[PDB]
Amino acid sequence: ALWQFNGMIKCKIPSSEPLLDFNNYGCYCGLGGSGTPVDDLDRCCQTHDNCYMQAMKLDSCKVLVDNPYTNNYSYSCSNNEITCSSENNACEAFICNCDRNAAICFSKVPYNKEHKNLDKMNC
Ligand SMILES: COc1ccc(C(=O)O)cc1
Ligand SMILES: [Ca+2]
Ligand SMILES: [Ca+2]
Ligand SMILES: [Ca+2]
Ligand SMILES: [Cl-]
Repeated sequence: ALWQFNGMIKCKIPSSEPLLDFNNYGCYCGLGGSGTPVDDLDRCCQTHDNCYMQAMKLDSCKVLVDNPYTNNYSYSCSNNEITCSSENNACEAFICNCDRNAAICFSKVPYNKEHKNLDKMNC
């Protein structure tokens, strides 16, 4: 769920408030997304968006009313390392992986404040 994704990013980037720093950034960070990614961070979000799209296609996810943003899963942060729990069932495990990959991606790319709250017209 969104709450866990926020926690994951904080696990890799201790100085950030994810929902404020990464939400509505570029053409893909935030609900929806299209066009050419504006930078590498935006590309991290594009990959995350695709991962969520793939999740919704899974048979295991289609039996659930929850979507990637509302489906709670289990994970832990320890020594700034993210671990998706083996107790996650198929659908939540996939989503956990999507989130973990994006959290790590965010931590390895530059942040360009200029792209915050970017106009969806540039997309
Ligand atoms: C808290 O950070 C994010 C970043 C990207 C997205 C998204 O692309 O939907 C959602 C939350
Ligand atoms: Ca998005
Ligand atoms: Ca769940
Ligand atoms: Ca366009
Ligand atoms: Cl990790």
